Amino acid sequence: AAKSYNIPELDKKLADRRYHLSDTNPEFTQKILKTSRTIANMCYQCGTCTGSCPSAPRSSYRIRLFMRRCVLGLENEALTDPDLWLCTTCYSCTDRCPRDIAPTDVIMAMRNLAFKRDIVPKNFLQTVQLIYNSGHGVPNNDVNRAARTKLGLPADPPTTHSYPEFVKGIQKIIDHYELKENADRILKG
Amino acid sequence: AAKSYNIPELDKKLADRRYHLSDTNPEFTQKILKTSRTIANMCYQCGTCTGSCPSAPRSSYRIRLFMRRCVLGLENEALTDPDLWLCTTCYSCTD
Amino acid sequence: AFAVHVNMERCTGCNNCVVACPVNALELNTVNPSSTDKIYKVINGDAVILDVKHELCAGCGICVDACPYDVIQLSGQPP
Amino acid sequence: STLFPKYSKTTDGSKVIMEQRLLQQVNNLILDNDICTGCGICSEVCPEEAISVGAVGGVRRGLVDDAASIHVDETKC
Amino acid sequence: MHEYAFFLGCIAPNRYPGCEASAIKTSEKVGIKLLPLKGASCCPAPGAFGSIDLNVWYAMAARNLVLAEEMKKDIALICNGCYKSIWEVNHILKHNDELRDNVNEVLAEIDMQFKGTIDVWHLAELYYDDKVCGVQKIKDSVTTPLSGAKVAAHYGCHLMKPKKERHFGDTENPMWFEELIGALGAEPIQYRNKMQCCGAGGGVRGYDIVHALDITNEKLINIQEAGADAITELCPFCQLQFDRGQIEIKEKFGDVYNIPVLHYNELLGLAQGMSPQDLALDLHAIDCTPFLQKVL
Amino acid sequence: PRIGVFVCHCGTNIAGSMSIDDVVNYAKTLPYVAVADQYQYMCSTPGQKKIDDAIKEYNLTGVVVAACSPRLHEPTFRTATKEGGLNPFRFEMANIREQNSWVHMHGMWDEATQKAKDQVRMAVAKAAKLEDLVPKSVPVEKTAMVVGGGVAGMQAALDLASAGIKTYLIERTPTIGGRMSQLDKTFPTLDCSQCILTPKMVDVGRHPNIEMMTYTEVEKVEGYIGNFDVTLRKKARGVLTPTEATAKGIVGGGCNGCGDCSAVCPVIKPNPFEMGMAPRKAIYIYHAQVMPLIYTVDFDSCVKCGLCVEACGDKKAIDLEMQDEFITVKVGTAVLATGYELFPIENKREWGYKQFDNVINALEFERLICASGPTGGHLVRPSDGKTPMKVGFVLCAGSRDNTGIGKPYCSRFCCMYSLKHAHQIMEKIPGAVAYLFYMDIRSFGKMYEEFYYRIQHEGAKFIRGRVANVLEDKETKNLHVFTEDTLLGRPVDVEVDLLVLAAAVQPNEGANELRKKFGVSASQDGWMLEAHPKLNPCGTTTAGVFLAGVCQGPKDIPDTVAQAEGAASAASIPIHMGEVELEPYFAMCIDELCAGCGMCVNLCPYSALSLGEKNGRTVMVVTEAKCKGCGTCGGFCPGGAIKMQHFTTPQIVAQIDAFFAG
Amino acid sequence: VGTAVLATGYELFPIENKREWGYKQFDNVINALEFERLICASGPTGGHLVRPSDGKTPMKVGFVLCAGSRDNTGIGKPYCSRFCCMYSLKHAHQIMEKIPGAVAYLFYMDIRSFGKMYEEFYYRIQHEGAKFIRGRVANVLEDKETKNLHVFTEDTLLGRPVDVEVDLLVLAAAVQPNEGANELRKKFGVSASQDGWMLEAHPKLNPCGTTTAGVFLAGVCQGPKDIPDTVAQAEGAASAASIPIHMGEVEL
Amino acid sequence: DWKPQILAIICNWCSYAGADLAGGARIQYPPTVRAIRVMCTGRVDMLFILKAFVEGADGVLVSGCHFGDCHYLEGNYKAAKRMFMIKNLLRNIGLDDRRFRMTFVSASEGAKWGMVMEDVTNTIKELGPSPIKEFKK
Ligand SMILES: Cc1cc2nc3c(=O)[nH]c(=O)nc-3n(C[C@H](O)[C@H](O)[C@H](O)COP(=O)(O)OP(=O)(O)OC[C@H]3O[C@@H](n4cnc5c(N)ncnc54)[C@H](O)[C@@H]3O)c2cc1C
Ligand code: SF4
Ligand code: SF4
Ligand code: SF4
Ligand code: SF4
Ligand code: SF4
Ligand code: SF4
Ligand code: SF4
Ligand code: SF4
Ligand code: SF4
Ligand code: SF4
Ligand code: SF4
Ligand code: SF4
Ligand code: SF4
Ligand code: SF4
Ligand code: FES
Repeated sequence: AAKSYNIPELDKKLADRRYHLSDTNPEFTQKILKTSRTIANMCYQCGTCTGSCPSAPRSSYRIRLFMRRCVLGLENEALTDPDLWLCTTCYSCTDRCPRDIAPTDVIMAMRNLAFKRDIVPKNFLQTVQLIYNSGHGVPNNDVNRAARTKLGLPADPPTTHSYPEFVKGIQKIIDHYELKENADRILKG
Repeated sequence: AAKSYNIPELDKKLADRRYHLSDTNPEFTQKILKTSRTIANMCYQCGTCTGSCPSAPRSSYRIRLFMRRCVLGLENEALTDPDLWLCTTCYSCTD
Repeated sequence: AFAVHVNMERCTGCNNCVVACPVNALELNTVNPSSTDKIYKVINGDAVILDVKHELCAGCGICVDACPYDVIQLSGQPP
Repeated sequence: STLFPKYSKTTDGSKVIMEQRLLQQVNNLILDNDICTGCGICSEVCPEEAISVGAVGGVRRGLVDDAASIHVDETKC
Repeated sequence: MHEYAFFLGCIAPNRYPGCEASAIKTSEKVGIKLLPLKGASCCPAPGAFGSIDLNVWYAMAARNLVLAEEMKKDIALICNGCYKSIWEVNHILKHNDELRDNVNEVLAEIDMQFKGTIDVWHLAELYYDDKVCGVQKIKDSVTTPLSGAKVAAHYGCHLMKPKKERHFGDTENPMWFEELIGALGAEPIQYRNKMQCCGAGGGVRGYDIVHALDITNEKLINIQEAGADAITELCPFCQLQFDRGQIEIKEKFGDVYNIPVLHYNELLGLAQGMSPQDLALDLHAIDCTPFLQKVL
Repeated sequence: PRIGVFVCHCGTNIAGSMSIDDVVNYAKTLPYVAVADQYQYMCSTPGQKKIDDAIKEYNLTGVVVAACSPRLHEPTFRTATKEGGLNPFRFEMANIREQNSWVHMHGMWDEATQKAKDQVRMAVAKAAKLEDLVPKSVPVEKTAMVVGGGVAGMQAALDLASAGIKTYLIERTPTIGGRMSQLDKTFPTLDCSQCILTPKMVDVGRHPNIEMMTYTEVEKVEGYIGNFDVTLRKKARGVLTPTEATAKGIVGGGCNGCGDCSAVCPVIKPNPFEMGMAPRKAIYIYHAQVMPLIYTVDFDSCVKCGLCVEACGDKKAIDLEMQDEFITVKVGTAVLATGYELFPIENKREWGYKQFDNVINALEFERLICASGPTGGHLVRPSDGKTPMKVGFVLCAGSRDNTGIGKPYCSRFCCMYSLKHAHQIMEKIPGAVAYLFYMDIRSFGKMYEEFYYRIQHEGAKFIRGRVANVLEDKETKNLHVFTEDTLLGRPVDVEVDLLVLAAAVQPNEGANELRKKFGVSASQDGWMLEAHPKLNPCGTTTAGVFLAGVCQGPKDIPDTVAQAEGAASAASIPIHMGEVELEPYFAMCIDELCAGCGMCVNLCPYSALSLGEKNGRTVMVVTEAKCKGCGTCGGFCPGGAIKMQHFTTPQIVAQIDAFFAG
Repeated sequence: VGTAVLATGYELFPIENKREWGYKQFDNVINALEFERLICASGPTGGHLVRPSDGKTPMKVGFVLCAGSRDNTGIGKPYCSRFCCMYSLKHAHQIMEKIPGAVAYLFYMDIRSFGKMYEEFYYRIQHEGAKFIRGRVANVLEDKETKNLHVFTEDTLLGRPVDVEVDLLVLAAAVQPNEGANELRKKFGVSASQDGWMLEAHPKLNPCGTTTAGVFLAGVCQGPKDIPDTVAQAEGAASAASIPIHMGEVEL
Repeated sequence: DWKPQILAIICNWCSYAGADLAGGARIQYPPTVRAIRVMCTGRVDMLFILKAFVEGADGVLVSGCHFGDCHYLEGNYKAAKRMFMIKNLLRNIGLDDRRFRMTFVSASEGAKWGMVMEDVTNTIKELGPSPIKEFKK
């Protein structure tokens, strides 16, 4: 932690673990507050959220730690953490927080910022592709069409699987935010 | 963390991270107190020791965490930690 | 002053809950009828209980014992 | 609040058991619904006006299940 | 006969069509009329799509809402995740003006406006309400007792939580869904940590399948210990997790449970006399045949 | 009239926002103004000397001071005006600091100067029309009332009585003592609570200057600082004290506390003193150390079987037909000491308080651990009666909580009493371990930190994490406590045999009704409000009423007793003098303008107005003692027949006219 | 005189003995009464908080809570001074409202806001944006040129060491009995507590009177307290001292 | 050439305390309102308001305690009824009734007092000079 040596393994081993005031990103905090629509700066680290999380007992995921990073503005610590995608959004933390914070909403805002900086698992991008193509995250297939027919339902549900003219409107909605143009670019690699 | 699966990589990945009262070794704590000749059970986790350590800013070594493990009796957590040998015994924490 | 509930889904309009109720039978079958109000009347094929505010029933069970395909549940506990 | 005056009213088979828990002292007013006859000589007599009378005919004929001949407010008893 | 637009998201029509078929039939048997939604799509699934972009989540949920707005009807749902998306975006855009404005100028590119005129209901919520079909009406409609079956309920998380954002009451130990299973004649049993997440929410099902399956396996262990013969659920996500994930648990771990997973609408159909073939119970990974032997 | 205008600088607090020279020159050119002048600190002795010299030299009729707020410095400048040969009430202030300077500091100077000139003009216009008032002095009845028989009420009553004032001690329950009588031991010294309090209970019971009225409530209060006509409801106790028995004619006596009545009573009900854990008959005492040992009858649960009277025999202490008697008592001052109750923690469903057997709260734990409680002092599990070996303490249970269910404040003593209970279990059950799930240990008082050190030394485990939820094991009835060890950085699952919730405290039941009877307001927190939060924590805004104890906010027994003696001193101040001066803001009816319509009579909350006969004409009559100076009647009366003494219509209208003068 | 009331108050514990916080040796390290005089509008400055080293306005201010308190090493005091968490919150609010854009860092170890409206005050300070770092300060280093102060501790909740560089460091020092208080209480015959404050007759039920009759305690001289508690204690002592004077007799 | 003339009549026990608290907390607001300070708002007669408006108040503000928080148990209910009736009279004599309002400011709401000051100033500035001053002639 003396300085930068430019030997990557030694830089990884002797990374400065010490928090400085140069590490705080108030812009990151303000973006999180705006997007999450929650009073996240009011956490006093009681640990109820982590005590209620179902992901915590089997991983290194700590929602209280993510709340602390949000409060201190530790962008590039929160966003690059691979345990940002282990939240099931079960809302137990939000159900129990004594300060009326929505830590899962803070997690959602963090995930949006991570996507905007191009950190995102591939299942999310594949779901974007599927919804762009057919409007359905879990689309129909031939075997289910046969099963529906044997039941007595129409071979396709009344959705955009049977009314393909609304797919164009869905595609314009997605294209307005450029979600497809980012998902395909990130997938290409 | 549901139970033991006997697939070593999955056991490593889903190790139970949750402290139970079965994890405490009071015999370990008493041996530590006897050998160290110090009142270690009286720590209230102020963080001054870690704030003064010269090994902490460049590693995962946390003397306060080791004190907490001693208090809670977490034998096999304290002893097997490879950051048990990064203390230079500079005595700043004790100071 | 109890509460009776009629399962409209399996009521056939048999009218044996109307004929057998001893509060319905007060008007035409009593000397100097006292009260002429009626718990049930079969409107549109199912038994309707006019006794909305649960003032006239007496938990007799003549109507529960009468319906051929059990469809009248009698509640003996305060509504 | 406070919990230990635990007032319970359980229908154990054919006996309606009305209870008041403490740590070690209980109180069990037990009504045997096979012997009750639907008279009110238990409601007229109640000094504390808790016992009320229910669907006597239905219960005594077997056509009522969710009630006994009499209801006792075990919080007032 | 109350009439509702039937949203019908992705998993029920495309993986478990018996769920939607029984939904329509049983809802019609009780006093409810479920009308098809014209060109509805994926409710932008709250985890896998809300994690990516909240603004497009809002826009797609609002489009789904304005379809039924033009229909002039109240949405009825059968999925907790779809409930989250549809109901919560409806609630947020009924009160937040700048978000209304943003969504409206996004939707104006497809000649379509959100005004906030309808309400969103879960089908089990309707079955429980007293104005609409109540528990007593469900008991009346039941024609096959389904007696002598131990059935474990999974509430899910997105229907009831957070309780500061919903209106279903206590989240620590609700019993309302246990009353609907008791109406059918099956005895609902209680298991340890019954309010635990199934593990499939938030996209974890896709991102880390082993993590999600461990969360599911904790539940399956508790349910087997209680002694359940089936798991009722009110969510096609949770049904997919409890159904596929039993197979993936059998292969990735060495755990065998063979516990059938059924939607409450499928159990209601079984109670009201629908056939297993008409419910398409052959489309589940886990065979329902032991449960059918018990309740038939 | 001749008015002097004195403009304070407040040491640049005002001169740094306006032009004091310009304000002074404008005051000089104003009409009626004899002298206008300025000084750096008009509230200081040279400032009062300046006022007095100006009065003497210029023969001033009235004084206007352009300075800070009247609510801060009316008494100072009224006394300065008196010393100088004027009436105190020929004085008027112009608030040009807290309403001109501090709010128009930045970038706007001539605007603040114009505002100051306007305020000075309005003040001069009012003061040119003020005239002489003399404050009303009213006699003070030499008795006092203390509502509440807890430690704070008993201390206040003993203090007043030993100062010599006759005192009434009203307690709703059949015994004095309060919560401290329920406590088993006390932090931070570990003394037995009853042992330390019984001496003081005996003093209260024996004091000749204390009229101890237990099992009695306050129906209604009317009056003021002078005489409070307090009506008391003497609830039907059902049993006669020896004095009352002799008065009624029974020579053999009344109740001697033998216990035969409760030995034969067949009714069995929960004991509220033991928080419901223990049985008590229909005729009962809370505990064996109650101060009036007189054996109340619980008429809501008595069946009038008459066995108790046969057991009592010739003592004839039991009167089963007794009814609520009403008494009216005149008192000079009143002290409110209503205490507190535990917040209903069953609303927090994640901690299964009512739904799991082995989850209790801290007063039930204190009764279970006391040697006089339902158990023989042995802590046992409610579920099966077995001795616990692991006990958890959930601190902050319902406190510092902004979700709308719990309380947003700290209850002050719950960290300390949880430490006491951990010590008690670790010393009474050998090998038992105490786990405290805490979030800011708050040991702030004298010897509290040392107590905390000693508890940690004896070996309580301190886990810094607020409990998330509690699950009950289906078979052993053990409780699985789930939280995170925030310092360790891992989730935890501690399985305990007994869980104790350190619940928040809230104002007692009926306390809001009583404080509305007495005219006291409430705080943001919901506790009774004090006159000034810093420098007057005992008195209230309504004169003659004082606060003592937890009723004003949670506190330990030391702080409660200090507050109680402070309140007793404040209540003794006017009784010892015997006079008290009221503020001469009363309504005065001008009879040869009153038309006798009687419509104003119903506009007085204090019933100070009535219709009476004067010179044949029916006119309105003001009870000047009962009037409080609000002005509702005088703002109503269409004919202008009601005059408000320092805020008369001509004065207020002169202020309006001066504002619009240009 | 008939009775006597002792109200000697308190002084700040000498915090220059704790050498790791360079109180006397670094210019820009002050204590809480010096900060209160610097922030008052009637003080040496025009109410403008400026750095002692160069007279420039600070933009980052650190508050070292527990400075010399809850300390069993023999240098500091083993007790809590009661009001230092509250006054540090007040000072953080004052700097954040008086200097636009200034940030307050509180290095704390158990925030103790126990009194009436204290928790709400704590909530409001956090809302206005004071940073609360749960870690007792380990040591303080002074930058040789800018005279800025490098505060070293661990963020115990975050789990990492920290190095916060502030322009001004304020020590919330412990309080101790005033100078000469022991001499005066020996003149009057009053004993001392374990803590060193004057002792009361009964710690629970008589916090004003002493064992020597006719002498009563009031204020911080009996133990640290806020102005509300001090005034309640003072009026209690006045009442106790009036009890024998009003009677005029007293029995020995 | 024109500056609004707004007159406030604030009770002593909550609105004067709130204004004082705003001043103490250093909450800035424009210097357009001048206050009178009566004991309760029950003291405020209708003729005070009408006299202000006929002398030429571009606006009038009456500030008092919240309902249930009057120092004198119920003196602001009387004021509220009186001001409702005053709103009706000004509307029917054809003067703009939004020149008058009654706000309930507690003793601790210095921020709300500042916001009330700002909003009253803004509303009167939008409304413009009162018509009485030219209708008199
Ligand atoms: C579990 C627990 C443990 C505690 N342990 C300690 C400890 O170890 N040490 C310590 O110092 N403090 C302790 N405390 C705090 C202590 O109990 C209080 O400081 C103290 O009891 C305050 O007494 P009080 O007289 O103000 O109120 P209370 O003791 O509640 O007395 C109020 C009295 O007024 C009566 N009353 C109420 N309303 C009316 C009415 N309308 N009319 C007439 N009478 C009325 C009540 O019946 C009661 O008798 C503990 C508190 C709890 C909850
Ligand atoms: S529960 Fe709320 S207050 Fe507690 S650590 Fe989590 S976010 Fe912070
Ligand atoms: S919402 Fe996410 S962080 Fe909160 S408890 Fe559920 S999994 Fe944990
Ligand atoms: S051991 Fe470390 S954390 Fe514990 S009290 Fe000492 S300095 Fe603080
Ligand atoms: S002795 Fe030195 S290196 Fe070892 S823990 Fe203490 S400060 Fe760190
Ligand atoms: S129970 Fe008897 S009285 Fe009541 S409705 Fe039936 S038949 Fe009529
Ligand atoms: S007897 Fe039964 S089936 Fe016939 S009308 Fe009555 S309820 Fe219906
Ligand atoms: S009704 Fe009452 S009195 Fe009659 S038999 Fe039953 S219990 Fe006895
Ligand atoms: S009278 Fe008021 S304005 Fe003048 S110096 Fe004193 S406090 Fe300041
Ligand atoms: S028997 Fe009579 S004297 Fe004895 S305790 Fe009972 S009431 Fe009192
Ligand atoms: S009359 Fe009977 S019930 Fe009442 S107290 Fe006496 S013995 Fe008990
Ligand atoms: S005193 Fe302690 S336990 Fe009680 S509310 Fe305050 S911090 Fe929590
Ligand atoms: S004072 Fe006025 S209101 Fe009162 S009676 Fe006389 S005329 Fe009527
Ligand atoms: S001013 Fe009038 S209404 Fe108010 S208290 Fe006095 S007499 Fe009553
Ligand atoms: S009051 Fe706060 S800062 Fe002062 S010694 Fe106690 S805990 Fe430390
Ligand atoms: S005291 Fe302010 S409105 Fe009455």
